Amino acid sequence: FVNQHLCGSHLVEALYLVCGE
Amino acid sequence: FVNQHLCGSHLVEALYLVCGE
Amino acid sequence: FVNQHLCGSHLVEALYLVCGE
Amino acid sequence: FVNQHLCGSHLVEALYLVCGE
Amino acid sequence: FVNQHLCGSHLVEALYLVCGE
Amino acid sequence: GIVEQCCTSICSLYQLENYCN
Amino acid sequence: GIVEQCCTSICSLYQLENYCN
Amino acid sequence: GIVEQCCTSICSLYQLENYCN
Amino acid sequence: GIVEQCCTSICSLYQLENYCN
Amino acid sequence: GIVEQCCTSICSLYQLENYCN
Repeated sequence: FVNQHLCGSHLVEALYLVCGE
Repeated sequence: FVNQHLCGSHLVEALYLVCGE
Repeated sequence: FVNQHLCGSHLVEALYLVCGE
Repeated sequence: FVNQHLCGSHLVEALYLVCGE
Repeated sequence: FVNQHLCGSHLVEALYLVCGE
Repeated sequence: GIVEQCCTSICSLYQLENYCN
Repeated sequence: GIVEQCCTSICSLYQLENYCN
Repeated sequence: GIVEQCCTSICSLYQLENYCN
Repeated sequence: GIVEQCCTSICSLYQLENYCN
Repeated sequence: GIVEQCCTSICSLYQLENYCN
């Protein structure tokens, strides 16, 4: 689940999701 | 499941989905 | 769970969530 | 649980939460 | 539990909370 | 799942979801 | 599944879905 | 899950969620 | 969970939550 | 939990919460 809404300059988003840890 | 709506300049989206981890 | 709303210059947020510790 | 509302210059907040100590 | 409200110059607050001592 | 929406933007996002099963 | 919609855009997206069975 | 919303911004966010199961 | 909201700001936040289970 | 609110400020805060269980 990742909701990203961008309306600008240089939007850097990093999502890492993992189960089993 | 990936929903991408772009109306701009240089839209770089990377989706990696995997089960079995 | 991370809610980020940015409307400025140089927004650096780092979230690390993990269970099993 | 961390609530951060910033409207200024150079906001450096470091949160470290952990249970099991 | 830490409540910090700042509206000035150079606000340095250090909180360390731990139980099990 | 992830969802990216960019209007007047240059977007650089990487979202990776790894699930148990 | 993935769904890309670009109006006035240059879009660069990579979406890879690997499923158990 | 994480949710990023940037209007007039340059955003640099890294959100990583690692779950037990 | 963490929640960051920045208006006219340069924000530098690091929030790490490690939970038992 | 911690909560930081900065208006016209330069804020430098470090809040670490370590709990038994």
